[PDB]
Amino acid sequence: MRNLITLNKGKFKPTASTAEGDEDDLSFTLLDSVFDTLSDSITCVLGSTDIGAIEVQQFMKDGSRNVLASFNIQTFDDKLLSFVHFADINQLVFVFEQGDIITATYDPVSLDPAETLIEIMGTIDNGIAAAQWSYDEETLAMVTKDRNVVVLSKLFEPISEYHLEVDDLKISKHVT
Amino acid sequence: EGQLDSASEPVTGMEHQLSWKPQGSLIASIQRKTDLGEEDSVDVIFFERNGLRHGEFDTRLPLDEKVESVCWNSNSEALAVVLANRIQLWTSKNYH
Amino acid sequence: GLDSSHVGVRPSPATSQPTTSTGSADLDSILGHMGLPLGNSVLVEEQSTTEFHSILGKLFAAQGIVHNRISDSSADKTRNGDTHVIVLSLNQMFAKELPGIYKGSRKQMKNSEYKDYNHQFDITTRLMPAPIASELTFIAPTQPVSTILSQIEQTIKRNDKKLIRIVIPSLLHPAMYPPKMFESSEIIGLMHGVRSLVKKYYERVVLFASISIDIITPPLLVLLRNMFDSVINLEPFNQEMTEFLERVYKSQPGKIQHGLVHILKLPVFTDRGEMRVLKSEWAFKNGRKKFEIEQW
Amino acid sequence: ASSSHNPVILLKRILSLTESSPFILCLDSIAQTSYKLIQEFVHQSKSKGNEYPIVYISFETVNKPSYCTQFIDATQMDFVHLVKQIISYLPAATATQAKKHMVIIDSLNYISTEYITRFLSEIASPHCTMVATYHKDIKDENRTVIPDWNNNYPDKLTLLQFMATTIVDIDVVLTGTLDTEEVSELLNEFRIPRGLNNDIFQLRLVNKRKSGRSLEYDFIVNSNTHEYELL
Amino acid sequence: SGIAVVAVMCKPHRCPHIAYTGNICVYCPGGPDSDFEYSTQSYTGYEPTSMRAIRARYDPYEQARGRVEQLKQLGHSIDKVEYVLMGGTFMSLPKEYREDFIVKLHNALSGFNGNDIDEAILYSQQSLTKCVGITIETRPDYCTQTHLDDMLKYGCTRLEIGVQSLYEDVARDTNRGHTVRSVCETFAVSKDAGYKVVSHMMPDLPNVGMERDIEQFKEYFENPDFRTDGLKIYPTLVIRGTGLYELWKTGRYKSYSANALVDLVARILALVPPWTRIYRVQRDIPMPLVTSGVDNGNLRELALARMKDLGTTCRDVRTREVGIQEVHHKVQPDQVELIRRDYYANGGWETFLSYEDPKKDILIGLLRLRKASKKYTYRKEFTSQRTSIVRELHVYGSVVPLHSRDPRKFQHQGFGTLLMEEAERIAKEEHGSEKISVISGVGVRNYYGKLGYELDGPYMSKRI
Amino acid sequence: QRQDLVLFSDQSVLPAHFFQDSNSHNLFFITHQSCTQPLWMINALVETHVLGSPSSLNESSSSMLPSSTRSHAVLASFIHEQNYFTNSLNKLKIPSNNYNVLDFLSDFIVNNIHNKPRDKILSDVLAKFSAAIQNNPTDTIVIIEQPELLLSLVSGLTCSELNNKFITPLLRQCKVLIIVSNSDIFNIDEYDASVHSSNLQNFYKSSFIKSMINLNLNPLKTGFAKDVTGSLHVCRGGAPIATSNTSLHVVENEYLYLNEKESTKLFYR
Ligand code: SF4
Repeated sequence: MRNLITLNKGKFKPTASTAEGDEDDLSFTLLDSVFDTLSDSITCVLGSTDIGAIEVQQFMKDGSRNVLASFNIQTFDDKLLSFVHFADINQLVFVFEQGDIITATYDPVSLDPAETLIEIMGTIDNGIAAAQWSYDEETLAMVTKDRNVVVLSKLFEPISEYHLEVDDLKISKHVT
Repeated sequence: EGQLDSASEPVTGMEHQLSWKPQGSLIASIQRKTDLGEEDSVDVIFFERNGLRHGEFDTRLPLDEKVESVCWNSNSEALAVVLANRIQLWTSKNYH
Repeated sequence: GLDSSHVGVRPSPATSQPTTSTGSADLDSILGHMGLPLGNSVLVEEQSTTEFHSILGKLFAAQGIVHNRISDSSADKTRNGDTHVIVLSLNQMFAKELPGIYKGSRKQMKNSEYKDYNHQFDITTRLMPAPIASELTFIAPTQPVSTILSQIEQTIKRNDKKLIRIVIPSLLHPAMYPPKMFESSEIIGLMHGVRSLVKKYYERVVLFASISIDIITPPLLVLLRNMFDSVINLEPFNQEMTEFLERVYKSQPGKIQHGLVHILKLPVFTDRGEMRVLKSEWAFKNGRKKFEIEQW
Repeated sequence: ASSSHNPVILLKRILSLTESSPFILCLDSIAQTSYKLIQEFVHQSKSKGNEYPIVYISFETVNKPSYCTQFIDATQMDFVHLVKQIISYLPAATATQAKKHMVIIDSLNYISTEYITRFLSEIASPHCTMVATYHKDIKDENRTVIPDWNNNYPDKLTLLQFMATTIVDIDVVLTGTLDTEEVSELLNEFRIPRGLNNDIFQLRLVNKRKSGRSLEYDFIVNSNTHEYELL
Repeated sequence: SGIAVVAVMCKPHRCPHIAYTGNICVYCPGGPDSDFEYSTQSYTGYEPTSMRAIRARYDPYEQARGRVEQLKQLGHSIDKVEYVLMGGTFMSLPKEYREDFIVKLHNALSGFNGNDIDEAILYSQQSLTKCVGITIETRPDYCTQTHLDDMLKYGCTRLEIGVQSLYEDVARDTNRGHTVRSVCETFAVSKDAGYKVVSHMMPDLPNVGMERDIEQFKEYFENPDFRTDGLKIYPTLVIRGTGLYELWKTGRYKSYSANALVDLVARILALVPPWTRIYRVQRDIPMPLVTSGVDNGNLRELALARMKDLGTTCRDVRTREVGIQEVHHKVQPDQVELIRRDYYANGGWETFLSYEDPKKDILIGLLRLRKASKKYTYRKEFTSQRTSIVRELHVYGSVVPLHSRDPRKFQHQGFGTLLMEEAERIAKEEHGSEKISVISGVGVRNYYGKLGYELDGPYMSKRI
Repeated sequence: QRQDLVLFSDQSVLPAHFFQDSNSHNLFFITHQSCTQPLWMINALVETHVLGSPSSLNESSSSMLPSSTRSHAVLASFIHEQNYFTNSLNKLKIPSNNYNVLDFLSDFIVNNIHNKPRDKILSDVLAKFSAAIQNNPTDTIVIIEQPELLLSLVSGLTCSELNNKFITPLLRQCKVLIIVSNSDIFNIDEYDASVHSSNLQNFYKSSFIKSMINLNLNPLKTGFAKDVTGSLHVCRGGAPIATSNTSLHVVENEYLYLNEKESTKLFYR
C-alpha cells in the first residue's frame, strides 16, 4: 500500500582544470564518479582519451574543487574499467583495458598534484575483457580475452588463475 | 581462491545483463522471447546459485527496446532498469 | 630494513597476509587461512592417555627441514629458504625420528619469490637422513629460565637470515619436569617472555607446542590458554562407540575413526571480535599417509 | 604367537604373568585388603612351573610372609638408604616378561609425593618387575600438595594412575542383607557390620595397550577355589 | 465432550505413479513389494494400529467397533468421533470398494444395516454418537472434479496433500509423479469447495542445503499460492529398507548434525503465520530401525529454549489454545477482544476471525470465511450467484469461566452466535453475497440447522 | 534496525563536564568473556573521548587519526607488546603523539622483574604512570588492561597489597580510570573456584565494589549463530557518581551485538 516519492534532485558539472583564466573544458569527458565512504566527498575522474590525459579530483560537500592528480599517459584509446581509492592508506587504483594496472600515490597536505607518484605494476598481455573489485576492496577478479580468469589479492599478488573452457559444463542431469 | 562451483543452464535469448541480489537468493538477467503466439515479450529472469532457473516477470515495454544494465538496490527492495531514455524502478510485495 | 629469508610462504586467501603451512592435510585447511599466519602460535590437545598428537609434533618440524633440504642444488630456483628448528625436550630420540618424503610436490598453485608449499608425507617411511647440528638444535628444559631466554635470543640474533620454527614436544610431562617448575610463576613467566620474543620478531618466527590436560588442574589450564592464539582439542571416542562402529562398519577398514575435534581459538580472526568456537562437528583420524580431519 | 586373548584367558595371562610391565598398581581399602590378591598371584604364577624370586618392601606389614624369599624393612630407615638397598637384591638386566626378581610393596601411602618419581625412576629396571599397593580411603597428608597458589602439582592418586602401566582394584561383596549405602553410613561412623573382609571379592582391571588405549574389565573372583568368572 | 480419533486401515495396494517412474518414491518405507508384504506403504506394519488391522484382516467394521469399545471400556465415554484413513492412495481402488467401506464405517456407529449409501448417510444424520468428519489422504493426480464430488458425497471434510518440496529437480529425483506447479491449481480448486487443506514438508533431502531449506519455507509462507491452513514437518530419518539407505550404502548421502537441525527448526518456528496449526515437529517414528539422522522425540523441547534465547516465540494455533473447558483456567484471563485478519490466497479473498487476549496472546474461538471467485467454482450450488462459504467453525469458547464478566449460568452457550452473526454481517455488507453456505460433518447437521440454514445437497445454506 | 548507543541521562556516552570538574574521581569496570575481545569498545571509548562521538559504531571512521588533538589518551597493557600496540593500533589508527602507549611484556620479564625485590617492582610500575601523566594533567583518559595477571607473576601476592599499591593510587592521582578484564575463572565447568582459588575472584569483587559503571560483554547461550555474536550489558557499579550535578544517573538497557570486519552493529531482541 506504500508509495515512493522524490525528496531531492541535485546536480552539478565537474569543471575540468586548465591554466586559462576562463578555464573552460577541453572536451574532457568523465569516465567514473564514485560515492566516497561517507566523508562528505565525491571523487570524480575525467579525461581526454585521444590525446591521453586523465584527471582525478574530489568534489566537496560544500562545493570546493580540489585536485590530487592530473596525468597524461603516453599511449591513447585506453578506456577505464574500474577506479577506486582506499581512503585509509590513501592510494588510487585504476584498471585499463590494455593490461596496465595504475597505482597512484598522493598526500593529504599536498593540495596540488605535484607530489602524486605513479606506478605501472605488472601488465596483462592481450588486453583484458573486464575487471571488477569486491565490496570490501580485497579481491581483484578479472578475465583476459583468451578465456583465462585470474584472481589477484588486494596487494597485487595472484590468488589463482584458471582457464575458462567451453568444454566445462557441470550438467544438472546425471543418470545415477 | 579461484575454483569452479557450477555452470548455468542454457536458456534462449539470455542477454549480457548480469547482477546479483544482495540478500543472496536470485541472479537477475534479461530475456527476449520472440517466438510465435502472443507469449512474445521482454522478461526478467532469476537464476539460483546452482545454475537452475527460478521465477520470472515480464516488463510491459514494447518488444523493440534495448536495456543496458540492471541494478539491485543496496537492500532487497528496488530493482533499477536502465534504458536509453527512461529509468524504471520495480519492487515486489506478495510476489507481485 | 634488514635481510630476511622465508623458507616457504604464500599470501593468505582470507586476509592477504604471509602464511606458512604446517604440512598437514586438513589441519591447515581448518586454520581459516588455508595455513598458519606468520606470527600466531597454535595449540593441540588430547583428552586421554593416547599419543595421537605426538605424530603431528613431528610433521611440522620435518616439513621445515625438507623446505630447507630441497633447496641446496635440488631446487632450480635456488630460492632463499633457511630454517633453524629448536626442540625443547629431555630425550633426543627425535633426532632419528623424522618421517620420510613421499614424492615431493611443493607446488602452491591450484627477499625472494616464495612458491613453496606443503609436501606429500607418509608415516612408515623414515627421512633420508636427518639434519646436522648446524640445521637443528636441542635444548634441555630443566635449566633455569634466564639461560634459556638469553640463548634463544642469541640463537635468533646470530642467525638473522634464517626463518624460525620452534617446537615444544609434550610440555609439562611429569617424567621430565620436576614439581619445582609446576609452581605458578615459573611456566607462566617463561611463556610470557617466549611470547614477547616471538612477537618481537613478528616477521618470520613461528612456535608450536602441545600438552596433556587430563592431569592438569583447571586453573593452570585457564592461565595457560590465554598465552597462545589458537586452541584445537582432540577427544577420542569411548570404547562403546568404537565397538558400535566396528559392529556396523563391516565393509570399510578406512572409515574407522578415533575421535572428534573441537575449535576453541583461531588466528587474527578472533582478535577483531569473532565468535569462532565450534565443537562436536569434526572427526580426526591418523593415517598411513597423513593426518585426516573430516566431518562427522 | 597368541593374540586377541579370551578375556578370562587374558585375565589369567596377566595373573599368570605371561605379560609383564615394570610397574603394576593395586588398590585396597578398609573393606577388602589384598592378601588374597597376592595369594592369587602366587597360585596362578608358580602353577606354570616357575619360582619367581620375590623381594618384599613393607611399610604396613608386620611379619615376613611365605611369598617372599629375601627381606627388608623400611620403617626405621629412609629414602636415601632404600635407593641403595633396592639394588642389592635386584640385578639390572632385561626381560621383565619371565622369571626375574619381583619387587612387591605392601603400601605406598608413606612416601612424599615430591619424590615419587625420583623413587620410581630408579627402580623400574628391565630386570625389575614392580608391583605396589595403595590405600584409597586413607586421606593424603595435608603437606603433600601444599594447597597454596604456588603448587600446581597434582595429588597422589592421579600421579599413580597416570604412571602405572596396569591398574587393578578390588572390593568386597557383602553376602549379607545390607546395602553398601548403609555400610558407608556405618563406616563414616566407624562401625563395622558383619560381612567385611570376605574371600569372594570383585575386581576391576585396566591395561594400557596399543600405543596407549585402555579397556576396562570386570569379573567375579572366588579366592578359595581360585575361580574367575564374568559378572 | 469426548472428542475421539479412531484410525482405520485399507487393504494393501500400489499407487500407480510408480508405473511411469519405476519404483516407489525414495523415502517411502516398506510396501507390498518389500519383505513385509502384508502392509500398506509408508507403514512398516509394526504399529499398534497395524497389529489391530492385521488380526482383523484389514476390515473397517471390526477395527472401528473394537477401537470404539476399547476406548469406552478404558474409562472415557465417547459421543464425538472423527475418522482418519491411512496408507497409500485410497482413491486409486475400484468403485465398489470405497462405497462399501464408507457405508460400513457409517453403519458401525449408526447401527444401521442397509445399503444405498444415500440412505446410510440419511440415517447417520439422525443418530447418536455423532461423526464430525473424515480425513482422506490423496495425491494431486487424483483430485479431479469427479473425485471431489465423490469425497463431498462421502462426508469428508479436510484433505492433506503433500508437496515435500518446491524445487523442481526434487520431484524427478525422488520419483514422485507430479510437477510442483500443478499442486497450486489443486489447492485452488479444492479450497473453493470448502475443503480445509494441509500439507507436508521434509527439511533435509538429497542435494539440498541448509540455505535452500530456509528460503523454501520462507517462499512457502510468503507466496500467495502456498498459504494453507496447516502443516506437518517430517525430519528425514533413514530406515534400512528404504531407497534412502542405498544412497548411504554407496556413500551418495550424508545427513545433518544435531546443532544444524535444531537451529533450522528454531528459525522455522519463528515465521509461522498466526492462522496455521503446526501439527507435529516431534513426529512418531519407527525408532530402532533408523540408521542415519538424529533423535526426534523432544525437538521442540529444545527449540523453545532456543526462541527464549533469541526472542520472537511461536505464534501458531496450538500453543495459543485454551481448550473447551478448564485447561488453563487456574488463573483468571485478561482483556478479551475480537481480531479480524484478511488475506489473499489461491485466487480469492479470505477472512479469519478470532476472539483473543491481546496482552498474553491466547485463543478462545476462531472462524474462517471465503468469498467465492469466478474462475474456479463449478458446483451447481455456487455457479448461480455470488456466495460465501464458512470453511471452518471452531469454538473452544465453550469455556465456563472467563474474563470481563462471563455469563453467570449461561456460560458462553451463546458465544458462537456472536461469531455467526459477525460472519453474516460482512457476508451481507462487504461480499455483497446472495447466499451463504457452511460445510460440516453429517453428525453435526443440527447445530447449524437451528440458526436457519437449510439443506441442499451436501451443504447447509441460507440466502440473504 | 540499528539503535543508538547511550550510556547516561544527558544522552551522551562520555560527558565533557566530567573533565571540567575538579576534586573528583570515577572508575569504570569492563568484563569480557575470553572467547571474545572488547577492542571494538576500547576504540569507541577513545574516539568518543577525543573526537566527541563513537567514530566506529554510530559515526564513520574515515578520518580516524586523533593524533595532535587538544585532548589526550593514555593506554597501558600487559597482555601484548609495544610492537603489537604500535603496528596494530596504528593499523587501527589509534593516535600516537597526543597519546601514550605502555607495554609491560616485551623484554620486561627477563630479569627486569624477575629476581628483584617486590617493593621496588611495585614502586617503579607505579612511577611509570606517575611520571607519564605529568605532562597533560586534566584532559586525559587512562585505561589498564587485565592487570590481575601480574598477581600470578609476583612471588606470593594477595589481592590487598596489589590493590592498595597499584590501583587506588592510580585513581587518586588521575581523574578517571577504566579497568578491563576477562572472567574465565568463573566459567570452569563442574569445578568450584570457591574451593581454594578465591584470591583472584577477590580482586574482581573488590573492583566491582569500587566501580561506578559496569560493562559486560558476554557470549551467546547454548549454541552459536551467524547474525548475532554476543550480548552487551550495562549496570550501575558499586560506588556512586562523584559528579557535581544532581539529575545525573545511568540508563539501564541490554543490547545484542554483531561484529564483522571491525564493523559492529547493536540492536534489540
Ligand atoms: S506416493 Fe505415498 S504410497 Fe506411493 S510411494 Fe510415495 S509415499 Fe509411498
